[PDB]
Amino acid sequence: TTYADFIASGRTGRRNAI
Amino acid sequence: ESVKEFLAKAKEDFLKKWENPAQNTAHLDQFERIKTLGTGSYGRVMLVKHMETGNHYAMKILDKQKVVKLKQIEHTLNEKRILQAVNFPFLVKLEFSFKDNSNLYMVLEYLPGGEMFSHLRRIGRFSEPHARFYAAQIVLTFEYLHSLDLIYRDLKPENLMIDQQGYIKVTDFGFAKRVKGRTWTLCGTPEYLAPEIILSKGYNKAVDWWALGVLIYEMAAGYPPFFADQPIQIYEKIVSGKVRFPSHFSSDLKDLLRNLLQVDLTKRFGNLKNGVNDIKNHKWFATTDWIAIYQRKVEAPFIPKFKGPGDTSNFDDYEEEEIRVSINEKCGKEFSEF
Repeated sequence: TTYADFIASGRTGRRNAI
Repeated sequence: ESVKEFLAKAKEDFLKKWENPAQNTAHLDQFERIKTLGTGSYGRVMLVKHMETGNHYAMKILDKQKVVKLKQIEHTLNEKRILQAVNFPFLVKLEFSFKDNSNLYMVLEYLPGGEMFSHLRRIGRFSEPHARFYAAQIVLTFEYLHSLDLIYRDLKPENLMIDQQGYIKVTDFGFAKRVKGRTWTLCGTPEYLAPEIILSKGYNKAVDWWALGVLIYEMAAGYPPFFADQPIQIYEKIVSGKVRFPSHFSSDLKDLLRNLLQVDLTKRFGNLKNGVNDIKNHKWFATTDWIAIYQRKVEAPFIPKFKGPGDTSNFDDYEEEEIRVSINEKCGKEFSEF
């Protein structure tokens, strides 16, 4: 599922500005 | 009063402050350090207690030398100059600002409810009425900011604080800028960047409307429309011209999102001849009473558990570092107007 893919990704925490 | 009457008075109030900014309105010795609420390359945020009042505040601490290395001098002067000049129910208020030999300080109202980010991740997703309630606040906030020629440039759940009434307040004006023409700075957060920013074009306030599309999608889905493990992979997805919606998204939600997450600037909602009304009058917002939202009369779908004005349970733990103040003034000229 897209949810499972998001949760397994390295970008679920607070995101930094570029 | 009407929207126009309100906005005309809002511009007059903003310009007076924009032209003669408030400076050096407090000192570090008027605050007691409580806990570090956040830390990154852009600086730290510290929970402090103001002794004279007993009020709690979120103190943003910037190291002048680090700001210089990060090429953020003009952006920091923008942030403070804009914050001291604005006044809107859904913006975090700048209570005081000052600087010393080593650091710049911006003392903001503290919302123990924390960031929408933490609640969104834990709960998983917000139902359409819940996401709509927050989205309505952002639409009104951008209508206000854009009327003052301000572009925000960092909309995301991490920058949306939840108050004791369940209403939101936009925080972090690190990339906010007063610009009448187009601008070119590559800034923002990967997941929220409009294609025109990625493609190094001159861009305008339409980037904020694109970011609204990303926010609504993330609130309602529980994950962003374009995600990957690395920023380069995110950019490829954004520019590809393709978006997939969860099957639970309503027909009206998908239609609004196609109009906000629109690559063609001659078609993107918020940008067009009718402006913000293209968004306000969309079928997805048919039940939204724009005035009742502004007047804070709508019952919030969620109120964070209140545990005291200095409670920090909605924030993570961070390494506690010293607030070093050199005996020598650093970057005197660069930050003279702060």
